[PDB]
Amino acid sequence: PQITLWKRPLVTIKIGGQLKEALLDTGADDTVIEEMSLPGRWKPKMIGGIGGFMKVRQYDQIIIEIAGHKAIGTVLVGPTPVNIIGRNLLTQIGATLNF
Amino acid sequence: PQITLWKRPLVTIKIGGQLKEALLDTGADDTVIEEMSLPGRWKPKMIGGIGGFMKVRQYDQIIIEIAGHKAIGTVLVGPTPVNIIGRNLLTQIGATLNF
Ligand SMILES: CC(C)(C)NC(=O)[C@@H]1C[C@@H]2CCCC[C@@H]2CN1C[C@@H](O)[C@H](Cc1ccccc1)NC(=O)[C@H](CC(N)=O)NC(=O)c1ccc2ccccc2n1
Ligand SMILES: [Cl-]
Ligand SMILES: [Cl-]
Ligand SMILES: [Cl-]
Repeated sequence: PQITLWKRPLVTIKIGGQLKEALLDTGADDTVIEEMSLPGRWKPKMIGGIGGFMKVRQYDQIIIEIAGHKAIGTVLVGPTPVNIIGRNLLTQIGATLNF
Repeated sequence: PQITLWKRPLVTIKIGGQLKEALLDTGADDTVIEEMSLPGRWKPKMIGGIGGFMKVRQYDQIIIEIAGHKAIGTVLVGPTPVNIIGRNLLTQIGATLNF
């Protein structure tokens, strides 16, 4: 699709069998999803943005569908206010910015 | 132009007579620039992101050139470590996300 930006670019994702809403975010390096159960071991990560830092759980090699497009990659889990699809997965779905 | 997302989508902007680097940020509602003076009136605002909230100054009707494309809108000024061009100005330059 071609997504304009008059509204937030929210899409459906599927992760852990579950549908969620998430924001397609070119400003985010990483993908951050609200607290949920994911399989396997996790590693620590500290992320930062506009109001400071957040500790998250880093899970690697997670299967995730984004607006119908399949990705397999790193998902950070933590108390984020919005599920964010960052560039690590935007690149897997072939997304670009155009003007 | 078409901008891929392997790296942060940074572009040159001109604001307040100054050249700066800024991030094209589809996940940001607002445009937020590091501390600088701008003409005219302003009012305080609190904006949210990962980590909580940041206090900023809100300046309206500010012209900005973004990668060569003129736009006008609200610009927030505060202690951001990265200048961000959010949707309020991305729309004005005709930016879309494509996949
Ligand atoms: C997600 C993470 C990997 C931590 N990356 C970032 O957060 C980087 C950090 C960079 C350095 C600091 C300055 C911002 C830039 C860009 N951000 C990405 C950037 O796209 C970021 C992602 C985001 C969206 C929604 C909620 C939280 C976080 N957006 C923002 O910080 C913008 C700022 C604004 N008010 O316009 N936030 C929002 O547009 C926004 C929208 C809805 C919300 C609901 C509840 C609480 C907060 C909400 N914030
Ligand atoms: Cl990844
Ligand atoms: Cl505006
Ligand atoms: Cl349009």
